[PDB]
Parts: sequence; C-alpha cells; structure tokens
Amino acid sequence: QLDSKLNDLKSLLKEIANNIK
Amino acid sequence: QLDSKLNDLKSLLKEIANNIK
Repeated sequence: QLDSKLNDLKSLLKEIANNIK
Repeated sequence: QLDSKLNDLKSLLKEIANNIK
C-alpha cells in the first residue's frame, strides 16, 4: 500500500510540470 | 520510517514547483 501511495504521488510532479509549461 | 521519509521528501518537489511558478 505504501509503495502504491508513493507511486501515485509520483505522477503529481509530472502533472505540475505539464501545467507550469 | 524510510518509506515515510521518502513520502515527506516527495512534497518538496511540489512545493518547489509551486514556488517557481
């Protein structure tokens, strides 16, 4: 469960990077 | 503890992205 939570939080960085650009 | 530490470090990227924008 913790590994899945970390993986899910990972995509937030990509989403933020896409939004900023 | 290590998983929690990694999760906490994760939010730093989002904070930096918000600050830069």
